[PDB]
Amino acid sequence: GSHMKCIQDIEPTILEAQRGVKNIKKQQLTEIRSMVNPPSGVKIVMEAVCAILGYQFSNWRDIQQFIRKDDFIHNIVHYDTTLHMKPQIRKYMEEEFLSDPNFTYETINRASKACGPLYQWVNAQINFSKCLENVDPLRQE
Repeated sequence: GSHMKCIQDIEPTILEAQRGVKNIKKQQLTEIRSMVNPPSGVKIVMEAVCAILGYQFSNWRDIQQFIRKDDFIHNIVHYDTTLHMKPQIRKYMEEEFLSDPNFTYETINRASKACGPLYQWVNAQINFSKCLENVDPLRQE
């Protein structure tokens, strides 16, 4: 435990990420889904999001049809911290998907005002898992 912070008061980036996510208007998502060629940041964020939601997708067009829904952000804010999915996918994401320097608060933000809160959201879940893993049985100090 590097920090004395946990899911309790964990960096507000979690709640702040969900608040912004829902604060995204359909127009903000419409332009993103209309973007024929997304800049390094929009696509990457979309891919990571799908993995967290337990969904598999790696096609700009495939994802576009997802964000098109006006409730694409609602499901992102209703995400249940607890689930039977495979949360161990976080490491799989790190590999190179997260290595890319385009996966930052700067590049992502500049990618889309609606995508800015996304990068934070995906980065928020990863932060939570930190405490969840610590409290999780097995491998305890």
